[PDB]
Amino acid sequence: MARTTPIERYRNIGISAHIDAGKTTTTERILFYTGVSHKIGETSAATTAFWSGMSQQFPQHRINVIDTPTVEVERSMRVLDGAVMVYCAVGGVQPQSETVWRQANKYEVPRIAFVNKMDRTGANFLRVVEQLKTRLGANAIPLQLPVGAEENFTGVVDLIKMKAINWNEADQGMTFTYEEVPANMQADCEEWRQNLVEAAAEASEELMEKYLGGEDLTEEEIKSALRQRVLANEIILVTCGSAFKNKGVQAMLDAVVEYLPAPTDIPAIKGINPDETEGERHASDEEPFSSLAFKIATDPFVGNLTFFRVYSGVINSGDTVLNSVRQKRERFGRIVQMHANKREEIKEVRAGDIAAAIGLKDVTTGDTLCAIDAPIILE
Ligand SMILES: [Cl-]
Repeated sequence: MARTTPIERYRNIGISAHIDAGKTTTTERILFYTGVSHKIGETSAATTAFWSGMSQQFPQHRINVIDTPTVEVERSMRVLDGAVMVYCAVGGVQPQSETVWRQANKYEVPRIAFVNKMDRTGANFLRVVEQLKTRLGANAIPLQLPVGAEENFTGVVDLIKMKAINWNEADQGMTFTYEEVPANMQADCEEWRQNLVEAAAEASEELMEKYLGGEDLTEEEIKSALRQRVLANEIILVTCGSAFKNKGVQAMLDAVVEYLPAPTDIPAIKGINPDETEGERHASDEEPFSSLAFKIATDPFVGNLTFFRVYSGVINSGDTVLNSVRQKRERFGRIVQMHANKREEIKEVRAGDIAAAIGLKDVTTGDTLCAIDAPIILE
């Protein structure tokens, strides 16, 4: 059997937010747009979905949306590869934001932010951006400026393209048109675009010399540079909008593709070998199989669903593997992946992907399931 989506096109993401930021609505919109990704045009532990861009401008990407509400929150940081930090445009950075931010830094998790609720009374995008800097110590770089705020919120400006995004209300924002930046925003957009170009220029000596030399960096140069810096945990890119009003999540999904890491963009997972020496497993189908079980869900029709993240190699239905923590063998039977509106039966799971096994005999959350001939304990 063959791999259908290249590993570099996977995005394992978790959504982190305070209770009042609109996490449930943001997640529901992500699942809505990524469930109809081929029609887009110019409670599961993990849900499989697809995205090819608001304008079908990217090859198809596989997005795994991982539910991420001490050890549990830290395990989730190892299951996802990148995070989307959701903040309220009114409330901004809360005390609980400071705590989750620290777990994210501990596991060096690249992230972008989505400032939601731009249509609510008291919305102030740049105030939230400034709070990310002053309260969390983040080098927060806006990718956009909102068009209006509160009852006047109508869209967002993509600072790189210098175009306003006008989403179609009738089709729930499945389609949109790019418009000229409004005259009353031109000055602010120029200032904030220069801010993001400066951030891009810091990525390499070649780009810095071009920037200081008076030449304009291209959109491709800017995006590659910003991606490098996000992956290196140097900056957090900021998007905004309203999930409920169908204006913003779509552009944030483009940002997930453009700036968040693939399984191959983060360091190889570390573990302990049988002889007590440290080992590692690279994000490759050719490496020996290794995975971490991260959630056990009950189901009244088939029994326990053991959710696992594969870090290396491949596992097929029928394979017998080792639970290295328990020193017991397990044989995989039925494997499934949850989509937004249905469950899909699959026969194999490869490096960088997530799925759930049915009928495993004795697997605890935190257990490593790996190759018998190449044992390792990841957690
Ligand atoms: Cl309001």
